[PDB]
Amino acid sequence: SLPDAYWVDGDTGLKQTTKNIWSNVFMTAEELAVIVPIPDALIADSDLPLWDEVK
Amino acid sequence: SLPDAYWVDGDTGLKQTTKNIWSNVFMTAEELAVIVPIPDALIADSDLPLWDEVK
Repeated sequence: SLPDAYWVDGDTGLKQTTKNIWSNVFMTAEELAVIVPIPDALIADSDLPLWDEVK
Repeated sequence: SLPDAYWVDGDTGLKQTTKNIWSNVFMTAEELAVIVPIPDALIADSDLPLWDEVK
């Protein structure tokens, strides 16, 4: 919020009051993940280096 | 106001007379003001310099 101001009615006009306000804002971390399983025989027999190719 | 001039009817016609006017304009000062009240407890408790924030 923001404060006000007001016009005074003459040399002895009664002055007025105001207030300011604040609030909170947030951020939340979340997780994503996956698994890729491979037979150890297929890792050895392949000429393509499958771990470096899936990364 | 502005003065006149007049065409004169021949070599020996009577010349006429004219005059100016002036007046006044005014500007008046007026007041705007406000009050911000805060408890002594909040000025001590809070870590924000709370009078310097509202100015």
